[PDB]
Order: sequence, then C-alpha cells, then structure tokens
Amino acid sequence: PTPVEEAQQKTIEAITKAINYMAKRRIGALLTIERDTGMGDYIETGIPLNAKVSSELLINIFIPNTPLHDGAVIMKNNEIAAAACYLPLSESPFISKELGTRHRAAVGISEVTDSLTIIVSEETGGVSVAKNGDLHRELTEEALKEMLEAEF
Amino acid sequence: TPVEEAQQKTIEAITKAINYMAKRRIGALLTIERDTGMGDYIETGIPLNAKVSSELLINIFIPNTPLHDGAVIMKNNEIAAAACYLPLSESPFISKELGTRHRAAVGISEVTDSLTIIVSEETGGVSVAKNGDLHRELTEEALKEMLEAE
Ligand SMILES: Nc1nsc2ncccc12
Ligand SMILES: [Mg+2]
Repeated sequence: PTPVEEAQQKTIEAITKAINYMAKRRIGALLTIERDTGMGDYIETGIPLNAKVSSELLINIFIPNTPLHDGAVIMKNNEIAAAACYLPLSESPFISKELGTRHRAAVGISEVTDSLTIIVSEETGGVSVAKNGDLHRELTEEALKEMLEAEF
Repeated sequence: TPVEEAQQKTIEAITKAINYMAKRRIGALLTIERDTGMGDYIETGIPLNAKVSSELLINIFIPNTPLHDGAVIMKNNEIAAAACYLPLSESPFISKELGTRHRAAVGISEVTDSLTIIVSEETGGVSVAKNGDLHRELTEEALKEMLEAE
C-alpha cells in the first residue's frame, strides 16, 4: 500500500472506533467527510481545528454539554478541519419524522455536495449515513466500515 | 504585528479555558514549550497539531473522556498533543495536599524552561509551574501576567 492508502486506512479506523463508542453511549454526533465538492463555506462557520484525526479527539468533541458538541464536524482527508459547523437543513420528506436536526442537517449537506455524513442518534444510538440526498439508517458496524472503504 | 496579535489571541484562549475549568473544578494540565524542546514528551500523547481555541482546550479536559488524563503540550502556537506523560517531581517542597497533576507540572518544570498551568480538581485553584517552583492560588490577572511575561 502507498502512504496515502495507509493514511486513509488509519483515518477510517479512527472514525469507526469513535462512531462505535458514541453509538454504545447514545452520544449524538454529526460527522461530514468532504469529498470532491469543497465545503469551505461550511468549515468557516465552525471553530477551526485543522487537527490530526484520532478516535479520541472525535469522541471528546461530541461529549454532551461541551463547547464543541453542537453542530457538525467537517473532515478534510486526514484532518478534522472544524467543529460546531452549520449545515443546511433538508426539507426532504424521506427523513423519518421522529428524527431531529442532526439527521436533517446531514441530509441537507448531502443534497448540495458529494460528501458522506455519519450521524449517531442520541435517542437510540443508531448509526446512519447521508449521501446524495438519501439517508441510510440503522447501520451495522460492518456496513459503516464498508461504506467508508468504498468512499475511499 | 501579526505575530503579536496571534500571541495575544492564544493567551486569551488559554485564560478563557482555564477560567471555565477553575469554576467547575475540572482538573487540567497545560504545558507550553519554550526554548527547551519537548518532543520526547509530546511523542507520548495523542497527536493533534491543532489550532488553539478555548473551546478545544475545554473539550479536551472534560472528565471521564479519552483525552483528559495527561498533559496538553503547546508548541509554536498550536496544541501539539494531549494526554501526554510528564515526569513526576520528587521535590519535598511541594504543598503536601497536592497530588500527581501538580507534581507532574513541577517535574517537567525542573528539566525544561516551559511554563505549565494546573487546575486543581479538588479546589478549582489555578497554579503555574516554572523553574521547579509552583505558584499557587493565582487570580486571573496573575495568570495573564505570567503568560505575557513568558
Ligand atoms: N505523570 C503525569 N503526567 S500528566 C499527569 N496527570 C496526572 C497525574 C500524573 C500525570
Ligand atoms: Mg435497514
């Protein structure tokens, strides 16, 4: 594997470990991974981090009742670019009515970019992904990992 | 100048975070590298290389979280790493009521020119370690004077 490929693999591992921990504890989370459509306008709404990605940092960001926990984390390649970012809310009727603002923000950004967003529900611990305007719910750990590996 | 504005913004981020921690009696340990290189201690932690903000500093030190045990080390105006190991002082001249956070701060200050800021989890008191000494029960103004002097 090239260094770029190894680094990607270390980022996926960090992301999946953090999401798995938060799902178990019902820690709400909203994590958008920038792809080929630039997310600069949404990164500038948040607190800048420009940090190396770790499972530990991702977890600490989303602990309830803390300064960084509300809003989205936006990742650019192997960095956490910013936290507490604003994303636009989708009006799609295919978002389950019981879902709150994190899921609607995730679908929202996914309608205007090619990003992949991961959502952990604070109600149920369920893991979802928003991509291309669609929300995919109740993901197993394996499903999520495969989704991330496919996103490369 | 830009460098001057950056240093002031960093001082202001740190003091805001420390004041929030002190109010809530959240234990914290924040070392600022100076001329003596601290790469061997930075290596023991989780790498961040992150922009400083009061928000990030607070999120790092929340109790019962992955990053809260150990020291934050700052270098070149950025958070280099969190959850870092610092050497425990063996000095017999530290207040006997204090524990390992304060002895770690004094320890690193014995072997480097760094400045360490400590928030006590018992009292919310704020102290600074430098040159082997611990300066206790600092006000906000006192801490800012220390940072500006440094
Ligand atoms: N040896 C240490 N390095 S950081 C820290 N924090 C609390 C107690 C000990 C230590
Ligand atoms: Mg299903």
